[PDB]
Parts: sequence; C-alpha cells; structure tokens
Amino acid sequence: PIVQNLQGQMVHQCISPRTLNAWVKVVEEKAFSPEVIPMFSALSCGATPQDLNTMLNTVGGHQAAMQMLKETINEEAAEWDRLHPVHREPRGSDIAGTTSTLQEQIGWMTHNPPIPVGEIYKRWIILGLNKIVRMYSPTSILDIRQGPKEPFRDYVDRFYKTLRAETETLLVQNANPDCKTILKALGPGATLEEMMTACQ
Amino acid sequence: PIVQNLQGQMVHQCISPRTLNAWVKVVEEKAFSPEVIPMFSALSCGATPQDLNTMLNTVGGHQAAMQMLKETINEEAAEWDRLHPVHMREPRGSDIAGTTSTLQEQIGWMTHNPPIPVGEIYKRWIILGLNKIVRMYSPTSILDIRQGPKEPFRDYVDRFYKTLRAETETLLVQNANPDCKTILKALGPGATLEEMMTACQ
Amino acid sequence: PIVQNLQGQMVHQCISPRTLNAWVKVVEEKAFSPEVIPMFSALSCGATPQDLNTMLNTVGGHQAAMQMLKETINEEAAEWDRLHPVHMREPRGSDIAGTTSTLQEQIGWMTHNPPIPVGEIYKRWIILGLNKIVRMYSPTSILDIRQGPKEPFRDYVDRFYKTLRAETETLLVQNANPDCKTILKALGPGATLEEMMTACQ
Amino acid sequence: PIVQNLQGQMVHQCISPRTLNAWVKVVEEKAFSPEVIPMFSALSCGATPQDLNTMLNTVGGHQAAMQMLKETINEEAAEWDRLHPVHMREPRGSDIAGTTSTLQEQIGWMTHNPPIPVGEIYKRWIILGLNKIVRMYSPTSILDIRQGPKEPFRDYVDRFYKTLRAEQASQEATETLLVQNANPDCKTILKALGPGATLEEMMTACQ
Amino acid sequence: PIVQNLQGQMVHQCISPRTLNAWVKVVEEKAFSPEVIPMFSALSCGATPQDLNTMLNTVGGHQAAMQMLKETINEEAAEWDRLHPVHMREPRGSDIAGTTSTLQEQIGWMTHNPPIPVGEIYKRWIILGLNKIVRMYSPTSILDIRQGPKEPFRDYVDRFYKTLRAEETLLVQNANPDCKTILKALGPGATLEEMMTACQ
Amino acid sequence: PIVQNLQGQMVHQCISPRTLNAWVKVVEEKAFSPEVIPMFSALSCGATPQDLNTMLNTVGGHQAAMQMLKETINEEAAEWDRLHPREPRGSDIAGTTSTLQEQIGWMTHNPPIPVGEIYKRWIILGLNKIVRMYSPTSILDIRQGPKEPFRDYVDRFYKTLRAEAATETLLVQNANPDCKTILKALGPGATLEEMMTACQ
Ligand SMILES: Cc1[nH]c2ccccc2c1CC(=O)N[C@@H](Cc1ccccc1)C(=O)N(C)c1ccccc1
Ligand SMILES: Cc1[nH]c2ccccc2c1CC(=O)N[C@@H](Cc1ccccc1)C(=O)N(C)c1ccccc1
Ligand SMILES: Cc1[nH]c2ccccc2c1CC(=O)N[C@@H](Cc1ccccc1)C(=O)N(C)c1ccccc1
Ligand SMILES: Cc1[nH]c2ccccc2c1CC(=O)N[C@@H](Cc1ccccc1)C(=O)N(C)c1ccccc1
Ligand SMILES: Cc1[nH]c2ccccc2c1CC(=O)N[C@@H](Cc1ccccc1)C(=O)N(C)c1ccccc1
Ligand SMILES: Cc1[nH]c2ccccc2c1CC(=O)N[C@@H](Cc1ccccc1)C(=O)N(C)c1ccccc1
Ligand SMILES: [Cl-]
Repeated sequence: PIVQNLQGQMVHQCISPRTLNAWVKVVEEKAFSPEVIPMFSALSCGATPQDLNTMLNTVGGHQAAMQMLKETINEEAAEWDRLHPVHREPRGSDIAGTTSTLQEQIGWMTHNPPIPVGEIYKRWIILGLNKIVRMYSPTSILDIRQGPKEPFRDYVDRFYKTLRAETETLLVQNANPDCKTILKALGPGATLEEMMTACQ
Repeated sequence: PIVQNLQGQMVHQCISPRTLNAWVKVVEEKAFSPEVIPMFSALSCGATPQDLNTMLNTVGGHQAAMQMLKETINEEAAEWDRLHPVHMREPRGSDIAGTTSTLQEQIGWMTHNPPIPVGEIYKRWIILGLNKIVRMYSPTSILDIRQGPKEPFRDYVDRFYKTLRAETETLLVQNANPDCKTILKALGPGATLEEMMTACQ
Repeated sequence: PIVQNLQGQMVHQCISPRTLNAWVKVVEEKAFSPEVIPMFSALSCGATPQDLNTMLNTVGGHQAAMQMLKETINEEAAEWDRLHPVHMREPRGSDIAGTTSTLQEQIGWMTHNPPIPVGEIYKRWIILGLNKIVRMYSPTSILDIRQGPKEPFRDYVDRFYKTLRAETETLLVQNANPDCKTILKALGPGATLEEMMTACQ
Repeated sequence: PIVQNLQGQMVHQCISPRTLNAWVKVVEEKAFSPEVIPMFSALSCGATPQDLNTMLNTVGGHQAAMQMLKETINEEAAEWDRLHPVHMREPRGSDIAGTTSTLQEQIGWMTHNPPIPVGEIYKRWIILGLNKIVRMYSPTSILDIRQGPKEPFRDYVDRFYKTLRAEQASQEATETLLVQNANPDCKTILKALGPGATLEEMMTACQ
Repeated sequence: PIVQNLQGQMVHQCISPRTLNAWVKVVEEKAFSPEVIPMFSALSCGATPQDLNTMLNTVGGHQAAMQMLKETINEEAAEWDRLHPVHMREPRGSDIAGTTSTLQEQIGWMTHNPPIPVGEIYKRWIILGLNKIVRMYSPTSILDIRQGPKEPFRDYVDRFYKTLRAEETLLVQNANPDCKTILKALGPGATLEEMMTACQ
Repeated sequence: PIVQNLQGQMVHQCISPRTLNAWVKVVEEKAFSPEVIPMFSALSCGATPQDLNTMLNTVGGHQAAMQMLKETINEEAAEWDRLHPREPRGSDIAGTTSTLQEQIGWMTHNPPIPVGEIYKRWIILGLNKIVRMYSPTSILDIRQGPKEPFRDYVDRFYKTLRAEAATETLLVQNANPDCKTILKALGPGATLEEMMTACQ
C-alpha cells in the first residue's frame, strides 16, 4: 500500500506477509463465497494498482474466474478511456496497472488533488468479483424449500445465504405445511423475529 | 478505524488483518453466544460505519440472524430520521448505517468538532440488534433450569446464571434440589452466593 | 488502554486482538487456577474501566464465578461511596466500575493532573474478587495434603505449595511420610527446602 | 531489505522471520506452481542481492530447479558484463548477483543518487529464471486440454487457463482454441453465440 | 520492560502478550530442561523486577521448584543487604526482588544515572536459582550414561553431553567395547569430530 | 541485536520472541540439513555475540553437534589470539569473557570492530562441518535408477552435492544407460536445462 517516509515524500509500503497470506488462505478455504469480497476489500486497503495485481496474482487456482475478472477489468478500463479522453492524465490501462509505473501510481493517489487510481481499480475488481460470486452460486432461491423435519431457523439460514449469493413473501411460500400455516396466521407485514419465534 | 496522519488531516486507518480474522473466528466458534457481543464491541473499537459493515459482511453463515440485524438497523435508522429532520451536512439514519454516506463523510462527522460520533451510534444499533439475536437463539428458559439429583450445586449455578445472561436470586434457591434447598433455606435471607456455594459443597 | 496522540490530548488506545484472545484462552484452559490472576493483571495493563469490563465480558462460561465477582465489585464500590461523599466531577464507586461513566470521563480522571487512577483502583477490586474465586474453587485444604507411602517427596512438595498458593514450613515436615520425616528431623531446625529435597531423593 | 536509521545513513533492515518462513512454506506447499513467483516477488520486496540469495538458500529441496536458476543468473550476469564494460565503483554482473559485492556496496548502489537498483535488477533475473522453471515443470500442453464428455464447462475453463498460465509462465488465437477443444454439446452452443463473445456469456451458456 | 515515552521521562512498557505466552508455553512443554533458562533470560530482556515476578507468577505448576527459587532469592537478597548497608534512596535486597519497592522506584534505579540495574541483578539471582532447579530435576547421572551394544556412537554422545549440561576421557571409558578399542587407537587429545568419524 | 535509542547512545535491542521461536523450530524440524545454516544466518542478523550464544543455547537436543561446534569456536578463538596479540581477544569475540556493553562497544565503535559478524563466521564454519558429517550419502553413490526420472536423479544429485566442474561431468556418468546415451549425444558444454529437457 502507501506511506509517507521520514524524508517527506510518499513511497510504496511493501505489502505485508500477513496480508499476502491472509488473502491466499481465504481464497483457498472459501473459494468465491460472498464473504470473500468484503475480506478482499479489507485486506487490499490502501492498495496501489500494483498491489491489487499482486494480490490477484497470488491466487493459484480458479483461473476461469480470474479470466472472467480480466474481461470485466478490460471492459471497465475501456469505459474509462471513453469518458476521459487524452488531451499526465491517467487512462484506463494505467489504472489497471498494465501501462503505469509504481511511482506514477503513487503519483496520482498522493497527488493533490488526489486521483485515487487504487480505489477506482478496486471498484472494478470488486464489480468483477461480484459477477463471479453470482455465477458460482450453486443453488437458486426457488429451490430452497423447507424440509419436513427441518427447523425454520435452519431454512431461513439457507434461504438468505442463497439470496446473498444471487422475496420476503417467498420465504413464507417455500416453508413447510406446518410452519406455513402458523406464518400465514401472523398476517401481512410480520418481522422475521416474530416469524422465527412462532415456528420454534 | 480512524487516525490522524503526519499531514495533520484525519484519515481512515485500514482495519487490521488480526482484527478481521479475530472477528471471523469468534463467530465461527461461538456463533452468537453472549460473550461474542463484548468481543464484537472490542474488536470494532474506533470503527467507522464502513468498518462496522466490513466486519458484519465478513461473517459467512448465520444469514437468518444477520437478516434480523438488518431489520433492527432499518428500524433504528427510521427512529433517527424521525427525531432529526433534515433542513458539512447533517447526518440522517441511512448515513449513520453507511448505506448513503462516503468514507470521507464518516471521517468528517466523527473527527468534526463538535464530534458527531456516527460510528459509536451505529455500533449501539448493531449491538442492540445482536442482543435480540442472542436472546432468541438462547435455547433454555430460566424456569426450566432445575438442579439434578446427583448434580453439584456449582454446576447448577453455572447453568443458572449462563441461562440468565442469555435471556431472581430467590428463584436460584427454589430450583435447587431437595438436599441443597434445605441447607440453603437454613442460611436464612440475604445470603451471598459465596456462602450458599460453600454450604452445598 | 491509554495513549497520548500526536495532537497532545490523551485518547483511548483500542485493546489489541492479541490481548483479547490471550485473556479468553487462559480462562478457557486454566479456568481460575492461581496463575490466571497475575496474567489477568498483566494483560489488563494500563486498562480503563471500560477495557476491564470488556475483558471480563469476553469470558464465556463460569457465570457463577463472574456473578461472585460482580458482588465483590458492588461491595467495594459502596465502600468507596462511603469514604468519598459527593459534594471535571469527583468519581463515585459506580463511575470507577464503569457502570455510570463515559470513556472520555475515565480517560479524564486517569490522565488528569493530579492522576485519579480509576483503572488501577477498579483492577484492585477485580483482583480482590478474583482471589476470592481462586480461594473457593481451591479443592483441597492444606491440612489434607499428606505424603503418600510410595510418593516421592518432590511430588508431595509440589502438591503442598500448590495447595498453599490457592488458599507452615514446619507443617511441610509434619505431613511427610515416616521414612522422609525421620530424615527431615535429622537435618535439624532452619533447613532450606533445597537441603530437605536433596535429603529425601 | 533496506532502511534509513535515526543517524541518517541508509542501512540494512534485517529480513523478518515472518517473511523468511512465508517464503519457505510457499515453496514447501506449492513447489513451483505459477502463483509462487508473484509471491516470491512480493515477499522479496525491497530486497538487497544478499537478501535475495538468503531467500533462495532457505529453500531446501528442488536442487535441480535451483541449479537451473543458477545458470540463468550466470547467463544474465554475463549479458550485463557485455553491455556495461568496466572503465563508488560501477557494478558488474557478479556484483549484482551478490557473489562479488559486500552488503555495504549493495546498500551503496541502491540508496545512491542516482539509484542503481541492483536489487530490482537481480530480482528480474531470478524471476526470469523461475519462469523457466515454472514452464518446464508444467506437466500438460495447451493442445491436450480437451473438455470431457460429462465434464462441466467451468471445470474445463479452469483447466484451460491454468495450463495457459504455466506455459506462458504468467505472461500474456488462444480464445478461439478454448471453443475448439470444448465438447460437442457445448461447442455447438458456443458457436451459436457468434464471434467476440465474453467468457462470462460462454460460461453462462454451457451451465 | 522499559521505554522512554514522547514526553521524555522513562516509563514502564507493558510486557507483551507474545512474551507472556512464550514463557508460559516453554515451561509447559520443556518443564525445567536446561534450554528453558537461556529462553527465560531472552524473553525477560530489559525486564523490571515487577516484570520478572509477573513472568514467574504466570507459571502454573512446578510449585516445589518455584518454592526452591524463592529461597535462593531470599538468600541472595540477604547477601546483598550484608554487602550494602543502609546509611532517590539506596536499594536493599527486598527492593531488588520487588517485594518492597514500587514500579516507579524500579524504573528510577534502572533509568537513573548512574544506572543501578536492579532488573539485571535480580535476573542474575533468578537464573542462579533456576540453575539449581535444573541440576536437581536432572534425572540421570553422568556415570550411568554408558553406550549400548547396538547403539550408534552419535546417539551416545548426544545422551552424554545432554546429561553433562544438566549436571572427556570419561566419554571414551563409557563407550562400548568395539568403539572404545577404535577410540583408544586414535590416541590422546583427539577431537570429538575425529572420534565420531572413527565410530561411524 | 543492536539499535540506537532516542537518547543517542547505541543499546541492545532485545532478541524477539518470533526470532527465538523461529530458530528453535527450524532446528527441531530440519535438524542440521544444509538449509538450516542460511536460516540461522538470517535469523541471527545484526546479532551480538551474546545473542548468538542465546540462540545456540535455546537448541535443546543435538548436543554432540553443539559440542563439535564448541571445539570449532575454541579453535577459531585461539587462531584469533595468535594473529592479534580495549582490544578484543578471541574469548571476547565468542562472548565468554566480555560484557554486553563491551560487545555493543566494539560493533558500534568507530571504526567498527564487528565482533558479531566475526563470531557468526566461526559459528557458521562450525555448522558447516556438522552439516558435512551428518550428510548420509556420498556423491559417488548417487546413481540414476532404471525406471527413475532424470529430474528426480538430478534433485538427489545436487542435494547430496550441497551437503558434502568435474562434478558436472559426473552427473552424466552416473545417469542410467538410456539417458546417458541421450546426454552424450548433446555434446560437451550442455546446460542442465537442455539435459533435463532431453531426458523427459
Ligand atoms: C450480509 C448480507 N446478506 C444479504 C442477503 C441478501 C442481500 C444482501 C445481503 C448482505 C450484504 C449487506 O447488505 N450488508 C450490509 C451490512 C450488514 C451485514 C450484515 C448485517 C447487517 C448489515 C451492508 O453492506 N450495508 C451497506 C447495509 C448496512 C445496513 C443496512 C443495510 C445495508
Ligand atoms: C457477565 C454477565 N452475566 C450476566 C447475568 C445477567 C445480566 C448481565 C450479565 C453480564 C454482563 C455484565 O453485567 N457485565 C458487567 C461486567 C462484569 C462481568 C463479569 C464480572 C464482573 C463484571 C458490566 O458490563 N458492567 C457495566 C458492570 C460492571 C460491574 C458491576 C456491574 C456491572
Ligand atoms: C492469473 C493469470 N492467468 C494468466 C493466463 C495467461 C497469461 C497470464 C496470466 C495471469 C497473470 C496476469 O495476467 N495477472 C494480471 C493480474 C490479474 C490476475 C488475475 C485476475 C485479474 C488480474 C496482471 O498482472 N496484470 C498486470 C493485469 C491487470 C489487469 C488486467 C490484465 C492484466
Ligand atoms: C507463585 C507463588 N507460590 C506461593 C506460595 C505461597 C505464597 C505465595 C506464593 C506465590 C506468589 C509469590 O509469592 N510470587 C512472588 C514471585 C515469585 C514467583 C515464583 C518464584 C519466585 C518468586 C512475588 O510476587 N514476589 C513479590 C516475591 C518475589 C520474591 C520473593 C518473594 C516474593
Ligand atoms: C549448550 C551447552 N551444552 C553444554 C554441555 C556442558 C556444559 C555446558 C553446556 C552448554 C552451555 C554453553 O556452554 N553454551 C555456550 C554457547 C554454545 C552453545 C552451543 C554450542 C556452542 C556454544 C556459551 O554460553 N558460551 C559462553 C560459550 C561460547 C563459546 C564456547 C564455549 C562457551
Ligand atoms: C543452494 C545450493 N546448492 C548447492 C550445491 C552445491 C554447491 C553450492 C550450493 C548452493 C549454495 C549457493 O550457491 N547459493 C547461492 C544462492 C542461490 C541459491 C539457489 C539458486 C540461485 C542462487 C549463493 O549463495 N550465491 C552467492 C550465488 C548467487 C548466484 C549464483 C551463484 C551463487
Ligand atoms: Cl501469528
């Protein structure tokens, strides 16, 4: 990421081994489950475009997903080039880090006024990662139906987990006959707290 | 969370990997046992509303509970909007929860003079919601905690006050077993838990 | 705990994830064995009353013991109120325990000149209470620690002074077995534990 | 790596135990899989030539690979000597690799003004050599990655671009080949999307 | 241990959780094996007498050993009182051990000019006591370390010098008949390197 | 190791718990495999002679090896005394007869007398002797198996070479009949890359 030294000039702080390993391990364990994205964002805090690429390059498997991410980056970079025509001023390929030095990236971010190439590129990466989360989502919301002997609590967990990866009235629909009858009896506009308390 | 840099202006300190992982692991291991809340508060110390959302978003399972938490946030945000009507701008409820406010704005309000502590306010709402989650996921009721025939008093008191925390001193005596109960009544009114435990040992 | 920033004002340093987890894990593994207390004190170094409560609240089980600790806190707080009658304000007992005082107030009193160390005072009460817990949960009495027939002296001395710490030098000799006891009396009065152990080896 | 002390002069910051162990463990677990290189680069950030050698020397096995790396270093060092003929002294190839230069000299060149970044140059050679190792230890060729009859497209694309990365060694016709080596059922659906289709669209189609 | 703050005055740095735990765990795993002492010294680097007591108090078992250590501290404290008779005050033996001195006083003496290093002195006494504990808890005597019939010399030498550390020509004596004959043939003044190479 | 404080004078930085534990664990896991030495050097970076002794003393087993190391230290210290007849003698460099403040003295002195780097040189020299003895197989006995890959043989070759010009030609000699014939066909001066590629 980014620091000001004792000499006054702003220079690249080396990305830490804890952070490097943290990001590698989350992707190993959680793949591209929704919670990986908030974590990516947090671990890549204050990151230069170089650092962002470092973090993505440390991911070992999942090359289909990472290739999809490349395409989303290439798309968002072209969209930037369209809205910001060269008349230095950072183009899309400079923001993604393909055609810009580290000192330039430090330049734009630490410049006054700040051109936050790191936060912009992260926005594109996250945008791409979300697309990956949505595709790799295994089950559809429609197929989450409460089992006969399944607790409501466990069904609601499965419902809103599936919902996050990919509505309040559907939760009632896909409940089992016994809970469904109790849920309809509470009437319209009932809170999840009340619904869960009822089927306990 | 929040720091003043060498340049003088107050800026966002990146939430640390230790802290991120600490919060993830407690929720993995302890789920929503009462002791998770104090820990959440402590790990989310000095947190901006963005950081609070980061921490909640890093939680993977428990989406029923997190959805209940959303509703409590939406309720407390509407209650704020009601008491603080809109006329550096004045923060509405959706700005405090972080849905409609930038990081620089959140830094703004908290580091502003006078301080409008949006982080501490939002944390209050989150904890309020988390408490509701602790209370629901509490399995047993206080009335059903009764001392077993061959159960030690020590173990019963543990089970009593554990159940009490998740969800009075005279009830502890009531639900004791016949042998200890007789010894406890003999100590008389106003006896300390120390004395009661010492007696049934 | 507590730090002075670059701006000059003293502000709350967020309690670290290492420290939080350290305290949780010691209590998980060691329960309330005597060595937990020195560790609690050390981990809670420079702690505000808020931080002390954070640390106690992160403990999950043992609610009987923690309830005893509450009573000791309530007693010591009432004793403070008695000796310091209310006439930056002057801190009452409930302000020291952190129930009726803000973080900024606690920072206030501790960093004030002259320093009113509410953190060190409250820690004194907590430790006082924790000691009572250590003393009760102590299973065996010193009088019942007697050396076995085929037990090594080394192992007996371990059991003796372990029991002594949780709850004299001449008693150690008394409760030794007939064979070692005869060798120990032969060393004569004023013998060091080193010499005594060397003798029965 | 490298730091300025309180006395003003620039001095060697001792390479950290986290970093040392991080590099040892990645090589133990991942051997010379493509992702090891980005990590080597990142862990060896701001490293002097001495530190780079420290890191390579902490690797225990793989001595065939490390011997190949030595040869690549010896080649790139000779190429440097050729382009920079000897006429604080001017650093030759053996000084950049750290065989014939002190730590204080290496600090010298890197912290000098203008900066002669011997550390970044030597890292370039090491990575160049490591890439050759990744490329050789790459088991399968891109042409032999063909989608199975009951294999998901997702899994095939993973296998495709994994193999592509190792052979090109994390460095950038191939998009059209992905369609070719797909199975008859997906291939027919993929051709129907027409030219210039994104991988997102292709994957969505064969799902 | 000990630090100078931004205000200029020297103040107590809180003993770190890594250090606390490090010391606890070594004593759990290694008990009072000889290598524990160097580690105690290293972990207790720059420690005030308070901190030294903190570290000893965090040890849970081994109360026989810790009681022996107390006696060694009480002895060395009395020896100090004898040589330094009371006439910022002058530190007596009970002040060095931390029983009758405040933290601010201990900071006082150590950071004073000239430095009265109460921490380093007390550590010397603790280590002196710990060594006595190592020596007693040493299970085997040097005389009973004899090389087995099918035991390698390497393994015997390990067992020899391990036992020696806890408590030269004898090393040759207690070797087995086959190696002993080869060792005597090398003649007097032979290095361990040469001896080990011979019986390989 | 060694630092300058806020007061200006150079003082002993306490050796870290990470570093202490790192060195203990490598020796536990890797014993005295060649890669332990580079790691020892790296972990003992900027170390005073005291710190070097601390690190060696934290090693628990292997007392035969550590005793060999003592002898190498005693030899190199006597060699120093011979060539250099306050001014640091050999026993002062090894840390047996010199205080920490003296060691800080010589290293931070101007001109710098780097007693730490000198003593490390002796330790490493001794450690190398230990690596060389504990090396199980000789280079001559590393011969390629009938169904063994060349890759695996080269690994075994250069591993054995590290523990213990003409050597490059021997690699070809001890290869199996099928690869050996392919290797000779490449002709003199062939790179290991080319040789490995050929027998694949
Ligand atoms: C965690 C989660 N589950 C979902 C299910 C369906 C759709 C989206 C989601 C999300 C992401 C999700 O919405 N996360 C929340 C943060 C959050 C997480 C957990 C509990 C409370 C607040 C968020 O990012 N923001 C901005 C937010 C904050 C307050 C109210 C509403 C939204
Ligand atoms: C831990 C616990 N058990 C309970 C049972 C019923 C209701 C609440 C609880 C709580 C939370 C609980 O009350 N925790 C205590 C802190 C505490 C915890 C453990 C021991 C001593 C002090 C607390 O937060 N405060 C402000 C407090 C402190 C001292 C006296 C009174 C209150
Ligand atoms: C990861 C990977 N797979 C490949 C296959 C063939 C050739 C090269 C590769 C690489 C390395 C690879 O291309 N890594 C990317 C970083 C990256 C990795 C993963 C997803 C998104 C961005 C990179 O270094 N840069 C400069 C980059 C940045 C944005 C767009 C395009 C390239
Ligand atoms: C650990 C322990 N065991 C005991 C048995 C009976 C009474 C008290 C205790 C204690 C607490 C205990 O006495 N701890 C010691 C520290 C200590 C621990 C272990 C060995 C040496 C010194 C202590 O805090 N102080 C001030 C002390 C220091 C030196 C001599 C006497 C007292
Ligand atoms: C480690 C060890 N084994 C022993 C066996 C018998 C008696 C004492 C010991 C010791 C303690 C021991 O002697 N440790 C050595 C350090 C050391 C450790 C390992 C190898 C080389 C040097 C030491 O502290 N000093 C001052 C020393 C340094 C060089 C030569 C001789 C002594
Ligand atoms: C690792 C190793 N295997 C060997 C086998 C026989 C003899 C020596 C060795 C060594 C030590 C070894 O030679 N290590 C290398 C560092 C190194 C390690 C691995 C790959 C590239 C560079 C080294 O220290 N230096 C100075 C060096 C640097 C570049 C080229 C040649 C030597
Ligand atoms: Cl860690």
